[PDB]
Amino acid sequence: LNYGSFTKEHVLLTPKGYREWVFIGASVTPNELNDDKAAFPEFHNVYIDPTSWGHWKKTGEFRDGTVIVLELAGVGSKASPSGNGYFPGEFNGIEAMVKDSKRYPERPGNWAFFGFESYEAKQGIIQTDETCAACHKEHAAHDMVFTQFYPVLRAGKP
Amino acid sequence: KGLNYGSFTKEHVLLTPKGYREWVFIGASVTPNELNDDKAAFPEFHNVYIDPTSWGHWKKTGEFRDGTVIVLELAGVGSKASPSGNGYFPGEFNGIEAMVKDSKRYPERPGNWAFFGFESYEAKQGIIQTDETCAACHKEHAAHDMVFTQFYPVLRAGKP
Ligand code: HEC
Ligand code: HEC
Repeated sequence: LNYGSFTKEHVLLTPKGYREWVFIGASVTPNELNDDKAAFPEFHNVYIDPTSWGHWKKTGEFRDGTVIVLELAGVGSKASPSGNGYFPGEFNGIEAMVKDSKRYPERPGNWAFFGFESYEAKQGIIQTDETCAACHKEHAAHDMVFTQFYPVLRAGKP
Repeated sequence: KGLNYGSFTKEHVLLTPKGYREWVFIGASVTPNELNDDKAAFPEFHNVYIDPTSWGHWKKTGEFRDGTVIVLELAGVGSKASPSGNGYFPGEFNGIEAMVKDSKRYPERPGNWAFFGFESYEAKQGIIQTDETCAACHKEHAAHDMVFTQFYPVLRAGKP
């Protein structure tokens, strides 16, 4: 069973309950290390939908219907009782990508990339290839997903 | 009634948890070695999970029930620059640590919390910790019932 809800025009309605999907990794690009403004501010928490996670554990490939959600959060602080570093604050928004060779036959890897204007938006905004796919295609380790930063995925494949 | 996710020896020690990466993620932090004189206490990334049943109870109550298991999985820094910018990006897993709240199993421990370290991923069970090794620090600084929920935006968004 596929976890996206889509319009007929193949646009991803804003996902709900993605925090109960399978987390695959977190990174941080702080503003202070990026001319005070990282491109994607400031802690990517990444989830894959449960059905595609099951397929991933079995095959090491992204199924048709795969939905991946990246959730942005602020740096809330840089020192805590456990030491110095980066610690999360408040949520900032989400981005998503969907693999579907049937909905997106002309897109690279059959991936559609979605930006979201806000958490209250009813749907994502499909992106042209120059805005997202070009970088992912050039640099992601496996099928346009940056699996070099997802140790859960790497440990879960057969 | 929900499932129990923790398993215990006769001495009420938590056996090394499996499948916890399919529990509900509540937040991630990073304490890099390079920002702590080349020796972080807990290297480096921290990915934190709460078991699914206590998450269900949390969404309803904003409290940690008896039987709550939290797993902190440690990972290395894999890199410091990527196409998305500069910062910290994870590498490989380092180990795990856990805490279990249970008023019948641990009646005299602070907060009824048992803190567990793990010698390796292949170990049969955790090692229960003295109050001074872990509980003392958690008690001093955690926002709610010895869990550092100030760093778990999933929990804060999840309370009713
Ligand atoms: C256009 C607005 C987008 C959208 C919707 C997404 N990307 Fe990227 N991305 C980049 C890197 C280095 C990572 C992993 C490390 C990190 O977290 O910074 C990501 C991660 C994602 C994901 C998670 C799944 C994955 O493929 O890792 C998603 C869903 C996502 N992004 C959506 C790098 C870049 C870019 C290089 C400059 C560009 C441009 C984009 N991303 C653009 C977009
Ligand atoms: C003794 C070896 C332990 C064990 C088994 C754990 N701790 Fe800690 N802890 C501290 C801080 C500031 C945080 C949150 C920020 C961060 O990521 O560092 C934590 C978090 C945890 C968790 C997650 C659940 C939670 O309560 O937040 C777990 C399971 C955990 N730790 C295990 C601070 C400290 C200390 C002060 C220096 C000390 C000492 C410990 N922790 C010791 C332990």
